[PDB]
Amino acid sequence: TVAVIEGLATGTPRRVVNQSDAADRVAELGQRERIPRVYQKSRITTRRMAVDPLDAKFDVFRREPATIRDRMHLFYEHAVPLAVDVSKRALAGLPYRAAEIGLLVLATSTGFIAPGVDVAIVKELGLSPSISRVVVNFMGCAAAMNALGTATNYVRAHPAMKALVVCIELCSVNAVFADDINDVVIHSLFGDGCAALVIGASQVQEKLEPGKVVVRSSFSQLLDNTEDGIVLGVNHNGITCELSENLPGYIFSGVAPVVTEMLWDNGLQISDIDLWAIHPGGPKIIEQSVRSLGISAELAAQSWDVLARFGNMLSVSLIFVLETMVQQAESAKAISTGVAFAFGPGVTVEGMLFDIIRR
Amino acid sequence: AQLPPAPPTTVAVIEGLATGTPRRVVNQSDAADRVAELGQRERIPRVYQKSRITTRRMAVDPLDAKFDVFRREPATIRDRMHLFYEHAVPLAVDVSKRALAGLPYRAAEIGLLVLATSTGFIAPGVDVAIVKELGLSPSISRVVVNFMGCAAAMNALGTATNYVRAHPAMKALVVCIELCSVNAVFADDINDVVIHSLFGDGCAALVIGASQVQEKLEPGKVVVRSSFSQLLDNTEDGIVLGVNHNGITCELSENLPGYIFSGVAPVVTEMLWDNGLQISDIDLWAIHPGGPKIIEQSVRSLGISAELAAQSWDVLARFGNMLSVSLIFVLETMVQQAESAKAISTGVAFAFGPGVTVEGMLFDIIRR
Ligand SMILES: CCCCCCCCCCCCCC(=O)O
Ligand SMILES: CCCCCCCCCCCCCC(=O)O
Repeated sequence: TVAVIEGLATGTPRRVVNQSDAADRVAELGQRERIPRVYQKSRITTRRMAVDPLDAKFDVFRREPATIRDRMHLFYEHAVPLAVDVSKRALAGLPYRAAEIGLLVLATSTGFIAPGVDVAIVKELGLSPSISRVVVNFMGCAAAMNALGTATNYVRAHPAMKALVVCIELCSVNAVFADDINDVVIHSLFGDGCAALVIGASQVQEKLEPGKVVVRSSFSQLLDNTEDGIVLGVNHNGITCELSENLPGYIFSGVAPVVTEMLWDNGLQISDIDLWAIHPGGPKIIEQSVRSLGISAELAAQSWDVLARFGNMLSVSLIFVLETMVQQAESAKAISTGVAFAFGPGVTVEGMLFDIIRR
Repeated sequence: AQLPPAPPTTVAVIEGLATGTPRRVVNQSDAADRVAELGQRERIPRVYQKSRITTRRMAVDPLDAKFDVFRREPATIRDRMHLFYEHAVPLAVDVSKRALAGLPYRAAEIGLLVLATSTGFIAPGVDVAIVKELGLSPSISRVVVNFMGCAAAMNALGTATNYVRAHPAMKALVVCIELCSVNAVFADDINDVVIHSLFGDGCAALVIGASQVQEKLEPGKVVVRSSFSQLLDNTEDGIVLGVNHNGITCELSENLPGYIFSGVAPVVTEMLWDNGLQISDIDLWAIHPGGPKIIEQSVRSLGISAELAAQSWDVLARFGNMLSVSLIFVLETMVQQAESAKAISTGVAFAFGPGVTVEGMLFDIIRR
């Protein structure tokens, strides 16, 4: 039996924020020379935001302390609509009736409330009240893989059932514009987004149709001594992320050994891979991932594009890249083989081997 | 023939189970008096003698001289999550070890670690520390389940269940850790006073594995026969969880017990029917001991003898409500002492999660 991504959709809040403008706007808020620098190296052109953190209204609110609760409600306010629309689209193409969707996995690291977006999706879409649900929080930029794994196991355990995977990330809702350098960095890289996957099980013999993605092998790797690499926390005025200057190096030395072993277990080499869905969390995250594998820089083309158009949307980013690859073939071969990976908190390398069926 | 692939035919079994809580024992009577000290504080004594709780454990002493200066300050949420991590790690590492202690499973055999909580939230969390502390494989699969409340042990267990049945050679480790004492605030409203009189601290872990139906399992093993979930119509306001500047909180509706009463019977009855059973066939009712009103209505809904809820009352009296952890404390008591002489006791366990979802399972405890 094989696990398949039979449906996929992505969405984003309508508001388009221009980095060139964001830079100017944020700078206005001494050593304001820095801001223009960090926004130039971001390699981001635009990112979507559910909320304009620099809006005259949110400005007063932003400067206030003890506002996480209000911010979590804001998260819910804007997340529900987006996740519903993106989930509806992920299913729009399949015939599956509500009774065939037995699991809903919701992943987020930017909002905490119960009942949450998962409950809203079940009611809004008309899914079974008896559908299984799991909410994956604080697994960061790599959550889509942890989520997909849960759906993969589910579907393999219940071959006649389908799973819905929804990743929602609304960073704009936690904007604070603090003084430190790390805060200035994430505020220049993070964006808003949503994506959903419809997973199913299929016989090996079944001839799948074009566009379908077979999840061949998933993998995880807690990297020794890198715990300070990616930190997530909850502050009185919002959720934060604290990236370590050592992260890109942790990435340079951690990606290659992991990927190489996993491929070898599948009789493949790095030079055999057609697609490299590298998590576009930032110029250096991509930069060092490519350097670790020693592959051509162009192989990360799809990853840079996503970063350029949406910035880092956390767990969502990886699925946008996958969509790009499902939409635009990189060769004329039937079936393209790719590898996807992103990085989680304890600094865990998370990924999968996958096949995109071209014809 | 594009039919669906054949389903795994193995059954998930809880092969290891451990329980644990911080060492500090808080006496409910003393708690009432000490909280009462914080016009007409008559409100405290009532909302305490009606709790049906004798003791509960706490990693932190909320009324301690130190914390009473920190307890009243705003914007302390970040420090409280660090407080959570500091106390959660030692306790979770210890309980996880106790659950694996008797099994011959080598580290490479444990392929999944599910961690559930609704009282923490931190970057590398408790899950990472467990793998490092117990020397689990760096490549183990991990899933963190937050804010699914009092019924999270079921969502977590279901995840381990699918994993194990999909990969029959591996085992899964489930860990529920709840540290309420870390979020103590002592606000004015009844809901807050009520929560602070009911919530306690605790930890529990399960070791899951796949088993072939003809295998003669040994006494104490628990077979997870069937699981179920049910979102109850128009009950969103029943169990509300949120994050405040001074800590995580839970807001319960006056209508909750009414949602429980009319929600339990229909779901439990439908699920048992799927397994050729009725409510009267069941030995053991592991009802989530969230509080007197929750146990109360669950039993009425089922139309069963109050004595069939002894295990649940016992846990509530000795530990208070430890959220996701409580259901597992309940299961351990049923394991340690048979309720009848029949070989193989059949039971149903269930708890309530936000949105108000009935979460539960049908199970078998092998006596001989
Ligand atoms: C789990 C980590 C959450 C990090 C949230 C960071 C929120 C601030 C950055 C995103 C919004 C930027 C808005 C702007 O600067 O124009
Ligand atoms: C996810 C729900 C979190 C609820 C946290 C409630 C914290 C206050 C109650 C627990 C501490 C009680 C301390 C006491 O009064 O003795």
